[PDB]
Amino acid sequence: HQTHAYHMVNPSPWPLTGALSALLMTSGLTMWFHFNSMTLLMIGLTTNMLTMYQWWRDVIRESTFQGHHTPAVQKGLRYGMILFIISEVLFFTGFFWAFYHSSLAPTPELGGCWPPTGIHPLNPLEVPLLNTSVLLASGVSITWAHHSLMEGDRKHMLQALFITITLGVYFTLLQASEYYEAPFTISDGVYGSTFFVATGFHGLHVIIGSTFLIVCFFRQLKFHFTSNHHFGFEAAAWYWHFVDVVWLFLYVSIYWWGS
Amino acid sequence: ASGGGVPTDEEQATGLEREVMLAARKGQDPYNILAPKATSGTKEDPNLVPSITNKRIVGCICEEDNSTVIWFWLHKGEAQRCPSCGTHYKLVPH
Amino acid sequence: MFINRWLFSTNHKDIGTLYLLFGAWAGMVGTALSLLIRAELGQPGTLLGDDQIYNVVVTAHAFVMIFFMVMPIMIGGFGNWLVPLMIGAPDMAFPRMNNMSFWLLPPSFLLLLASSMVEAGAGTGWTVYPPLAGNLAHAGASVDLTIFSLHLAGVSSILGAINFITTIINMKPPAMSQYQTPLFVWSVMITAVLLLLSLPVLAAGITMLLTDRNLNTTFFDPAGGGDPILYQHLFWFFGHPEVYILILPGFGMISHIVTYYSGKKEPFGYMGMVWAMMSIGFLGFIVWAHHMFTVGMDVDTRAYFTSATMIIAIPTGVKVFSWLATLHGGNIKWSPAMMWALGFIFLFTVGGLTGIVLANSSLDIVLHDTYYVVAHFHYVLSMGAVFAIMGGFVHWFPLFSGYTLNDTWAKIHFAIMFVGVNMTFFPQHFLGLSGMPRRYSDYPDAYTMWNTISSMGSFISLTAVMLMVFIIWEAFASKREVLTVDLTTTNLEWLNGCPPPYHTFEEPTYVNLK
Amino acid sequence: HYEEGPGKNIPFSVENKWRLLAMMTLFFGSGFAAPFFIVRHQLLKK
Amino acid sequence: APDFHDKYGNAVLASGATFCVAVWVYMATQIGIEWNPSPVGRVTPKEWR
Amino acid sequence: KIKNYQTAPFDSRFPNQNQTRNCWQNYLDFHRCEKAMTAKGGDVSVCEWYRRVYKSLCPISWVSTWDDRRAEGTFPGKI
Amino acid sequence: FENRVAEKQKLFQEDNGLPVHLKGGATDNILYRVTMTLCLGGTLYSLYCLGWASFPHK
Amino acid sequence: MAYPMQLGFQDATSPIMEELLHFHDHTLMIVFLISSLVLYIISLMLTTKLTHTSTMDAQEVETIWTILPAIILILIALPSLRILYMMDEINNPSLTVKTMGHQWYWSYEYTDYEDLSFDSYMIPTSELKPGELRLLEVDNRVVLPMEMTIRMLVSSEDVLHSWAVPSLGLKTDAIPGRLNQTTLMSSRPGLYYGQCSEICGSNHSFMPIVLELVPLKYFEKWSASML
Amino acid sequence: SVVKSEDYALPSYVDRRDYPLPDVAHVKNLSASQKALKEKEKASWSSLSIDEKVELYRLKFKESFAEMNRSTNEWKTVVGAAMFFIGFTALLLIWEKHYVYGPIPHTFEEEWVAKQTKRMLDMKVAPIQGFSAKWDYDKNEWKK
Amino acid sequence: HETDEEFDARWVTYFNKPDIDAWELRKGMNTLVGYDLVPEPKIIDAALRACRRLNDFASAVRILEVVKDKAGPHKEIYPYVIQELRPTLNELGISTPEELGLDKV
Amino acid sequence: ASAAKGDHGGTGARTWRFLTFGLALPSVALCTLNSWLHSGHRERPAFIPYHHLRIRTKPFSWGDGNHTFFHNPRVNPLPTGYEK
Amino acid sequence: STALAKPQMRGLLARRLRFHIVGAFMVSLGFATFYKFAVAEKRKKAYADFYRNYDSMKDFEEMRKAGIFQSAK
Amino acid sequence: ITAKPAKTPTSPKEQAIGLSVTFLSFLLPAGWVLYHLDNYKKS
Ligand code: HEA
Ligand SMILES: CCCCC/C=C\C/C=C\C/C=C\C/C=C\CCCC(=O)O[C@H](COC(=O)CCCCCCCCCCCCCCCCC)COP(=O)(O)OCCN
Ligand SMILES: CCCCCC/C=C\CCCCCCCCCC(=O)O[C@H](COC(=O)CCCCCCCCCCCCCCC)COP(=O)(O)OC[C@@H](O)CO
Ligand SMILES: CCCCCCCCCCO[C@@H]1O[C@H](CO)[C@@H](O[C@H]2O[C@H](CO)[C@@H](O)[C@H](O)[C@H]2O)[C@H](O)[C@H]1O
Ligand SMILES: CCCCCCCCCCO[C@@H]1O[C@H](CO)[C@@H](O[C@H]2O[C@H](CO)[C@@H](O)[C@H](O)[C@H]2O)[C@H](O)[C@H]1O
Ligand SMILES: C[C@H](CCC(=O)O)[C@H]1CC[C@H]2[C@@H]3[C@H](O)C[C@@H]4C[C@H](O)CC[C@]4(C)[C@H]3C[C@H](O)[C@]12C
Ligand code: CUA
Ligand SMILES: [Cu+2]
Ligand SMILES: [Mg+2]
Ligand code: NA
Ligand code: NA
Ligand SMILES: [Zn+2]
Repeated sequence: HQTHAYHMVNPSPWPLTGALSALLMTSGLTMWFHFNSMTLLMIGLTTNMLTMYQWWRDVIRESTFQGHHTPAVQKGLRYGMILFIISEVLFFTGFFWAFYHSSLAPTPELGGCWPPTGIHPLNPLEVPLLNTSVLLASGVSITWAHHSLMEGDRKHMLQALFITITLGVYFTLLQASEYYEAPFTISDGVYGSTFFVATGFHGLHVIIGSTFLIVCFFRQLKFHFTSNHHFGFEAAAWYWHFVDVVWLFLYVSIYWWGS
Repeated sequence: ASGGGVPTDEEQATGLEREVMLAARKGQDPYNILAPKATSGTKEDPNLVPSITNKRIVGCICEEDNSTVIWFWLHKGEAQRCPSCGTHYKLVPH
Repeated sequence: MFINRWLFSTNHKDIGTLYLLFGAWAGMVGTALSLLIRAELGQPGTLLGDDQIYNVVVTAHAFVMIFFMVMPIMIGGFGNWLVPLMIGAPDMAFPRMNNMSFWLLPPSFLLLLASSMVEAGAGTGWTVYPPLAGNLAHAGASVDLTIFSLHLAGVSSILGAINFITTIINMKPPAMSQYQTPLFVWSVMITAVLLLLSLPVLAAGITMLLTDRNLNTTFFDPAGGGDPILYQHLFWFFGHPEVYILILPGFGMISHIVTYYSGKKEPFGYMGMVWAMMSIGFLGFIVWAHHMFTVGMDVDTRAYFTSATMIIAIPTGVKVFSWLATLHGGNIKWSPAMMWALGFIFLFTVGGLTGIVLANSSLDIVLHDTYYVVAHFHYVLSMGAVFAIMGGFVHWFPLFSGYTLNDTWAKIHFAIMFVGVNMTFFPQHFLGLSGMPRRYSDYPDAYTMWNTISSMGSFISLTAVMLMVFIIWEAFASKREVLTVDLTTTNLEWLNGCPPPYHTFEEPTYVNLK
Repeated sequence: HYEEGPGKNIPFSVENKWRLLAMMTLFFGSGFAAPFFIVRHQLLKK
Repeated sequence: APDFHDKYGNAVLASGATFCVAVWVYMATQIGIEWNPSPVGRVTPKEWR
Repeated sequence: KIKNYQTAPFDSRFPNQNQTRNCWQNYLDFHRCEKAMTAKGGDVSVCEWYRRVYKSLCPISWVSTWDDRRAEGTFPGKI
Repeated sequence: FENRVAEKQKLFQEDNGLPVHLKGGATDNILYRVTMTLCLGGTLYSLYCLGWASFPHK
Repeated sequence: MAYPMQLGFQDATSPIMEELLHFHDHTLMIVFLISSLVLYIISLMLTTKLTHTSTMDAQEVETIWTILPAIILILIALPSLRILYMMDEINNPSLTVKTMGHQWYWSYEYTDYEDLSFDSYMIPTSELKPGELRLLEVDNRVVLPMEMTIRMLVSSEDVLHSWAVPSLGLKTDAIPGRLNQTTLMSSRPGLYYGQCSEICGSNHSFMPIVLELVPLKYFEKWSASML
Repeated sequence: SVVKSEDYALPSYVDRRDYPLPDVAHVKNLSASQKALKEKEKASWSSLSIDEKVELYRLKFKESFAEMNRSTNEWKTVVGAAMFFIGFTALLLIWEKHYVYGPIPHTFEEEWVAKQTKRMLDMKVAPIQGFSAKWDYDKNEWKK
Repeated sequence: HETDEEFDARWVTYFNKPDIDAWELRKGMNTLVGYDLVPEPKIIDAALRACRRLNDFASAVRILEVVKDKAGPHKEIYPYVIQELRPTLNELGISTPEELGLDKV
Repeated sequence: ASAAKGDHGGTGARTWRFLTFGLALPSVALCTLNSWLHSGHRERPAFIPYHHLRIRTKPFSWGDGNHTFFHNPRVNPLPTGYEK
Repeated sequence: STALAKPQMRGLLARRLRFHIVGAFMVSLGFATFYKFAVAEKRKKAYADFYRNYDSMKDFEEMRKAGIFQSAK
Repeated sequence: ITAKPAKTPTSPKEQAIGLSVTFLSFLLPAGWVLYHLDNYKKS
């Protein structure tokens, strides 16, 4: 019997299924890029989703249902999430470095100018500005959701969290439409390359963060959170603010300054 | 506006989380979350080291800000002394 | 039971054991690749008759030794076994995520093997620079398999870094401050911070290479306005932190080894050692472009990178002199692990000094992309990182296994390895000063004498590696069980016996605050 | 629980030293041999 | 009581040293390795053009 | 201030190891000048300095590709 | 809805020796077997694909 | 070129390379001294039965081990940077020559006056003339005037390469889309050899560089005959 | 006497010249005659015989300083075996030269090297120190 | 920080404590031999007399051994210390390691 | 620094709901208005086969290899120009 | 019959260290002087002596007459 | 460290077998590939 407060986790298969899902997704992308086949990739995506679902399911079982998240355990998870976000910041930093490298020193092939000859940027005052208002608004509504939960208010937590998720979905649909309407593509030299890869990874993170908020929504509907203990909600809010801040840097850098 | 419907930890915490919470209200620390405060450490006033078994490892920071911690098993019975500074420790099983 | 224990582990010791087994197997692969390199160079002319294959062998040699031998052994192996024990913690913060850091590495290695088996392999150098690594000069799947290998190794180490930082910050006894943790624990925390910040930048760069190869982006292709040199910046913004990641846990193990076999309760100058590792880690992020002094950068940038790089010698020197000051006055035990650590101190110092030579960008014009660089970094990697690994392995093998090595055989092993690596790499300084390029399958005739000697050296190290395997076998074959270990009062990882039980510190240590 | 103690905290058996020799030979030998057979493979392809 | 090193150390040192020198000298001189030493003081230069 | 040309002199606008923009700028200047002259009826001889500098500095394939793109209507610089 | 967390706490604390990934009941076992079959079968298929791709073909 | 059993740098052909030799001698003396001091102190720590195992105060001695290395680093950096900026200094060339890397050979363009360009390939070992150097000779050498400051511009038409001539202290990477500049000045006539110095694929080992340094009048007549 | 694996958490005996008085006696259990010896030790030690004094020492300690500090012939085994294995390595190198390496290029033929040496002197390879500096162009021979 | 005489006096006082216990005797000697010195005869005298009060003949012999060991290659120190201790050795019946044959390997 | 408001004293759910409905969502509504007043297609420019655009170094792994993933026939020309 | 004199008993390790760090310093100065003479100054003088009366055209004519050049016969 | 005598002592002859088998496991497969290189290069 232990007399410390930490969590000895039951032996679990999900690390191995997650690792194999990584093998299948990467060998699957290779097969798709070089051998004209989606089969391995679809298997890998499926086992990846199954792995994430059962792993995070088990974390909910360990915490809400079994009580293993003492304050010491929760404090570790706080550090873990902060450090995870820091690694994601540095991942985006590489794409911003690529963008500033190419745009501050435009080469002769571009016309020696930025934006390149033949590139017609989106107007940053139209849908990009709308998208900025949408994510900023969602950072206000998720803060309302957080204070409602701390104050013990179930209905207004659900309302505010639903508004936050709706805004995340609005951003994603607006961005999808912008991608379709854009007159430039990912193959339009380094302008299209930086634009779509950086905003594309950002859009993927909006989808991830929105999914995480949706998980929190259903956990809230099922009464998992207490007014004092709700780290999954806190982690999703931190991640969501990270997604909002990345967007503000993309807007200022690529859409506005880069136009 | 402000209604309820969110459970509290008092209502819904369970398992080890609930044990820690209830012990903290009593001022008790069965899961070793707090650092114990030293006694004078003499043979007459040894540091009392709780244990659920009949030996426990002690780490002795002999002087404030030493970076070296001195580690040893403390066994049930007569008080033992840190091998570096001599300060006394006595096991109190259960 | 076997599957539950070894495939579904949530135990820091068993996962550490998996990492040590994986890294030892990788070390055999990396050693075989190194012997093929030196066989091609061991006489003038061509051995393989296929320099694309030679280039694939060089490239894979580096990736195997760095990502599948050193990092898994130092961080996954010694880190998982020792860090929780050295702070009295019952396991890592995230014991199940820890198992996925391990299990991502066999698939990563499988991808790297796949890269070398399909098409003509990735004959790129471990830098994977475009456009040689792009889809015209390396058409087909090999480079993409290499990129995906790196992605999985990167995720493995980023999650591991999160695990180690969280464990070391959050799971010490409540009375123990960060300045009461052992130096190996510090060395792992600082390595983990470097991994956390640097690997995402590599991931960004190799993802851009993946999309230039497959989605018609042009990050690195001037035809689209891109720039090959941008890739080099992103790569080396990771790659210089990476070499400090490769050595820092070694520094931590050397501190413990020198302290222990000097009969000391503590290393000399503990807070100076912490300062030095932190300073090295910080400066390790602001020097990367000394990998790029011949690409055409402005002179003032070259002057800055020369100067910043040289500053690293100051904290590193404090560590070397503090190791010497730990030996000072010691009751010296001439154990095999002590011999490894003493070899480390001297040979690491030689390699660090040739790094200071190379930091001077004026001289680096003539030394860049020559064997002087190869000589430099095999002194710090083959005689620093590897000697720290061997020292740690011999020192802690009885803790992990419960059995003793034969110390006479271990000393014989050290002696052979020491001769071999020095015969291999010392003459490469002469080859570099006299202009032999690296990444060559054959050389102008003048360079024959030193290439011949270097290749003969490589076979001596092979004999040492074969003997290492026999020495491990003989220990497990003879089953001499450990009894008493001295100095447990300042080496907590030994205090639960050999091997320690599956669960340790179920009851945490008692440490008061006073 | 699990077995604990020397020879029991490893995924391979050390109960018979000759079976162990065979297993370690296959293990380290396969890693060391692999690059030679990859080179052979690439040579034979073209 | 004498151990392995008291009993066999002298023979191991003498035999290992003798064997090592003998086989490396043979390898270095008897099997056609071309060390390509300096021509200085060794090679008589010969007309090439 | 006429002939005696040996090679392109140091140009303080382009003092560093990367001389790409020096080649490009002189190529542009030559062709902008030539366009101005041939139009208004003047003499391209006033453009000769730019011609000598860019011919000295620019790789033949760069000049050739840029010339082909001007002819194709796909040259991305402004002339 | 109604708060049924207490029922779930009783279920997942039942003293039945099951690990947490199977402690929900028979559906956990099915999902686990599906996941592991897809992973191991997919991995064998990846090795088959390696074998195919390791040789020149067309 | 290098010669058998060589230990150090090729003899200097240019003033900058001579500067680099003297700077290397200065730096290697420091390297030898520090490495030898560390080996000696190791041996000193390990050769006494006297002991002192109680805690040792580090404050005083860490001042020596930071300040003295800092001073030594400054004594390396000062001449190091002097040469760096001397290299960069404005030289005013009287000739510009371009070289383009390719897989696997170099082309050269001399277009200050006429359109002169040619390719330069390694002589295969089976076609060497007696006395010629394996892996180092080329069919068409880079003829250049001696005793004159020459601007070399380096680029590539495919992957990265790197244009190096050790005895002149030159190495400039060849990057497609980029035109990198370096300056060359040979104090002597003769033949000066280098080798591609950025891995560029399967024949990286086999695309060397040979400069042929001669009086201006010979260079002019050669240039004219190569049109 | 007998140290047991299950004793790992108890105070233990060690012979270390820097820890002269270990935490436990070497021998804890006493026979009848050893008990009488420990009683006699409470009286004047001048009344103990030399043999009794040695026996008291060997109850308290295992090895003396001279015994624990003795040097050994191990170095001979280590150096000799290392040379044996280095010698074995040259057998591998002999095997490689015989069965793996084919002929080296024709540029290493004696006549080629003599011609190449003259051509290097004709182009004054390394004429300041490295190579042609060692040739006497006036006397047409290598400098002495 | 402290004179030699003051250091020696503290150590004499430490061992002279009449009811010094076995643990304190070992702690004292094991701490003392960490310092860069061979203890003065007057310190060793007090330690040997502590051994006598603790009825521990063997530790008295061991203390003489560790004096010889701390001198390292300075072969003149141990015979000087034994010379200075001869009245105490005679009074207490302490045989030296040499007289017991314990200097033989 | 800031733009000017008030609030505070012990901020909570009521204040953040006030900000959500009183500032954040009205701003989204204004930007939604602004966008749907500037919507409507602009004239696509003349096609010019610039070599730094419409890059094709490897066929795309879908379709006919020559269409980007979110190809819009109205505004995204192929390397050979707009589709009919 | 004679007593032994009291030898130094304290600070023997520190005394050894001081003495040999001083000696290491003296050796290091002795080496720096040797290396300046045997390597650095030697090289400076070899280049200075080589170039003092060096005749580059004569060197070229010797090379040209030996047949080494593509551009000069 | 101290330790118990070997529970299953490995005699000099046993060590010679284990060492020989170990060395052959590394040398024979690589030796076979390198011996046959010419045969592979003729393909
Ligand atoms: C363990 C790995 C490791 C470590 C720790 C280092 C440490 C250093 N390295 Fe090395 N290096 C590599 C592995 C490593 N390196 C690798 C792999 C490459 C090649 C990458 C590739 O291209 O593939 C490389 C390449 C490399 C280059 C690029 C050369 C080129 O490609 O042209 C440079 C340039 O500055 C450099 C410099 C240094 C310096 C200054 C240090 C310093 O940290 C050393 C500091 C140590 C000391 C100085 C010794 C101890 C100090 C004293 C005793 C104090 C007194 C000393 C003085 C006053 C000088 N390294
Ligand atoms: C739509 C609204 C929301 C936006 C985001 C939508 C989904 C993005 C999903 C993931 C994106 C992640 C990788 C980004 C790679 C490029 C996609 C960029 C975003 C995008 O979707 O770009 C589209 C192209 O996608 C393409 O090439 C093909 C894209 C599909 C194949 C991608 C395969 C590459 C996967 C690489 C993953 C590497 C991950 C490494 C992580 C390492 C961590 C250590 C742009 O369409 P277009 O027709 O060119 O122009 C529009 C013209 N009207
Ligand atoms: C095309 C789209 C493809 C999308 C692929 C990815 C898809 C979406 C994944 C979205 C993430 C969902 C995460 C759900 C986590 C649920 C488990 C959880 O939230 O667990 C919480 C702990 O947090 C925890 O582990 C926190 C655990 C960390 C979670 C981190 C999740 C974000 C990272 C996802 C991966 C991003 C990768 C991007 C790479 C480019 C449980 O503790 P509490 O909440 O305090 O409850 C206890 C109380 O009830 C007691 O009273
Ligand atoms: C680890 C992270 C991995 C990232 C996940 C990557 C997932 C990639 C899935 C891509 O799916 C493709 O989408 C195309 C959309 O353009 C389809 O084109 C299809 O539909 C098009 C029209 O809708 C036509 O071009 C063709 O008929 C047809 O190829 C194509 O078939 C389909 O497979
Ligand atoms: C860099 C790592 C390598 C280091 C050096 C390896 C040292 C050599 C070990 C011996 O290897 C064997 O050598 C034999 C020759 O001695 C080969 O037999 C070959 O040659 C024999 C004699 O000609 C024939 O009988 C066999 O059929 C034929 O396979 C055999 O295949 C190979 O296993
Ligand atoms: C059913 C639940 C009442 C709380 C409880 O007793 O379960 C109520 C309270 C808050 C409601 C949600 C929030 O008002 C937010 C959303 C509002 C939309 O108009 C309907 C869906 C929407 C998602 C609501 C669904 C449902 O009526 C909820 C979830
Ligand atoms: Cu061209 Cu290497
Ligand atoms: Cu570096
Ligand atoms: Mg390079
Ligand atoms: Na919260
Ligand atoms: Na070769
Ligand atoms: Zn203490």
